[PDB]
Amino acid sequence: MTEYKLVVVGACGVGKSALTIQLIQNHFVDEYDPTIEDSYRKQVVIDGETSLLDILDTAGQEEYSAMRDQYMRTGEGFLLVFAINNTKSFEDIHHYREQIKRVKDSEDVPMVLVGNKSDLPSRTVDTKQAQDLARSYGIPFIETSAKTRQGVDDAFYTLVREIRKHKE
Ligand SMILES: *CCC(=O)N1CC2(CC(n3nc(-c4ccc5c(cnn5C)c4)c(-c4c(Cl)c(C)cc5[nH]ncc45)c3C)C2)C1
Ligand SMILES: Nc1nc2c(ncn2[C@@H]2O[C@H](COP(=O)(O)OP(=O)(O)O)[C@@H](O)[C@H]2O)c(=O)[nH]1
Ligand SMILES: [Mg+2]
Ligand SMILES: [Mg+2]
Repeated sequence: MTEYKLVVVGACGVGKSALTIQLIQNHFVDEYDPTIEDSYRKQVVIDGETSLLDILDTAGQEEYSAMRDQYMRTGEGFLLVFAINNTKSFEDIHHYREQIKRVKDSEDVPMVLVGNKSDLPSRTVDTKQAQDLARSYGIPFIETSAKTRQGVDDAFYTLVREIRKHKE
């Protein structure tokens, strides 16, 4: 059984922990401690093929670390998470993709743009804007809500589809 290292990235408060805990434990966490960075395991079946996922939920300081370059380099696929009600989190997506590409020698890294908090009626990032950003990067765009669980499996499963294609 093939095992992949997934890394969830994005600005503080976008719902990285809430998305991950929904996928793993099937419940929505409000106010999860933003200093906790931890890895989770999950066996999934996608398109009739089993994969073991090792998901790293990034947290801690928004600072550079050679140690953090080392574990990001081991990542096979990345979720680029922003919140549809926070324009700054969306503008940050460019920096996250640039950062991942740097640590991985400019490889065409499997990534999926995730537009979280889709359950909120306080949108500031247009769907067209996020689709056009994913289009120029050549990656899928998935709209999620960690609160309602809408698109949670879609986001991680689509990243696994991208990793499978890249690995071919
Ligand atoms: C509220 C807590 C939380 O959820 N956080 C998510 C983060 C921001 C994440 N993050 N920041 C960087 C980063 C920050 C500054 C910086 C670099 C490089 N140079 N500078 C000044 C990177 C990273 C980061 C990434 Cl994405 C990668 C691929 C490699 C790397 N090496 N060192 C840092 C990083 C991340 C994940 C953490 C706070
Ligand atoms: N309404 C709504 N709230 C979310 C969603 N995802 C996360 N949140 C909330 O946003 C805040 C930050 O979430 P968290 O998972 O800690 O973000 P992280 O800092 O990126 O790990 C918390 O109050 C969460 O309950 C979502 O899809 N919808
Ligand atoms: Mg967190
Ligand atoms: Mg420090």
